[PDB]
Amino acid sequence: NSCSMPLGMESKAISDAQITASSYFTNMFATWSPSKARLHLQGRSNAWRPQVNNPKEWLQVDFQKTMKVTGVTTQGVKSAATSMYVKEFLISSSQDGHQWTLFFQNGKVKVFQGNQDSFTPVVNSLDPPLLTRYLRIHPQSWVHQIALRMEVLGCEAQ
Repeated sequence: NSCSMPLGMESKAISDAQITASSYFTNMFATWSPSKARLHLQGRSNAWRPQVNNPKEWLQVDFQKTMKVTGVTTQGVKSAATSMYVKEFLISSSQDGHQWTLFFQNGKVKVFQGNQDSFTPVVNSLDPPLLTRYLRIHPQSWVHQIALRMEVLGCEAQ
């Protein structure tokens, strides 16, 4: 129970450089960049959104070391009056950036059940816990548009 602390998305101990994505939506007034994918961030473009909405987009955190990951927390966003949130997602991970592993639950790729609105954070436990350096989230279903603010829960790999 001693390995459930936020690893730094909300606090910015995970720096902007550490968060990347397949793509992200940007125009003259908005940058829905990967580094906006931070739990409870407020503002005009306060979430990651991919450039196009499709099930092959992804958001990635690089912890810059191997960490013990025991949960992921996700949250949608509101763009003015429009609610946008991910309902279902997959996770993949890597210790070196070369070899990736899809997150399985007892022999089957786990489909995580995510958000049901644009504001409530949903915590998804990872059992078994992940010892990883890169963590990728793969949205599979969503309401209106893909949008993510997140936190990673865990501890150092000691």
